[PDB]
Formats: sequence, C-alpha cells, structure tokens
Amino acid sequence: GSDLGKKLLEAARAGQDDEVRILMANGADVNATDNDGYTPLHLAASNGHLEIVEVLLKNGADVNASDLTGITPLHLAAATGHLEIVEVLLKHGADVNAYDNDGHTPLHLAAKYGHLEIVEVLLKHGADVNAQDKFGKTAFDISIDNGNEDLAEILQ
Repeated sequence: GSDLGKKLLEAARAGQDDEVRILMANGADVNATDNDGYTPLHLAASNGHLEIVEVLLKNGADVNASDLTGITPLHLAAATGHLEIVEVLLKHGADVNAYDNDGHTPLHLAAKYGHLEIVEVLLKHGADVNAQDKFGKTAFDISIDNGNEDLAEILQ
C-alpha cells in the first residue's frame, strides 16, 4: 500500500469503525486497492458498513472507482441489497449508469437479485431503464428471467 493501505481495506471490509478512523488519522490511503481492484469503499459498501462508507466519502474516497471487472461501489451495494448505502453513494456523485465488463449497470444487478426499493431509488436518480447488457437484456428482461415480477412491474 500503504501497509496502512492494506490495513484500511481490511478494516473497511470487516466493518471496524474505530479502526478505520484510527488508520485514516494516521495517513492510510483512502483509495488503496487490492488484487481484485477493490477499494475500502467497495468492500464497505458490499458488506453493508454504512458509517464506514460515509467517513470514506467524506475523506476523499473515489465514489466511482472501478474494480478489475468494471464494478463500482454502487454496483456492489445495488447487487447486495444495501439500500441506504445505495442512497449515500448516489448522494455523493455515484454514476447511476456505470457499465461493468459484462455491460451490467447497477439497475441490472438490483433487478437480478430482486431488490425492489433499490430499483426504485436508482430510477428516481436517473437510471437508464432501457440500458442493455452484453446479452441484449434490459433490467426488465432480467427481472422476469429471475422471477422478480414485482420488480418487472415498476420497470415496465
């Protein structure tokens, strides 16, 4: 890293709020990246650690960092169903229409895992309802293909 870089990735992933605060105060690189291209923000967002996601943003974390597969923190929070985190990312500049390597946007991932509120929030924040992935699928297609018809109804 960082030495501290690496430690901050681990703390953010683990959700150790005090550890994250102490590591940052001692100079830890808020945008440290591991071998998957994850940043502390990716890990904290994926694992549902809200307070960490917040303090990382307030201290310079790149809200749109892309990992090796083209996935951003917003993609992870939408896929894993962390609604409040999705809202915080969006409030801090997250690109609502980020495209990963497979051409999946946050809307596509939320649709795939049946996270209805997230889909609504993303659409309220400018998600392209007609976006298609590398398979020609829209969020709507994905919602019915995965048995999520209640989501299909709002994408429709």
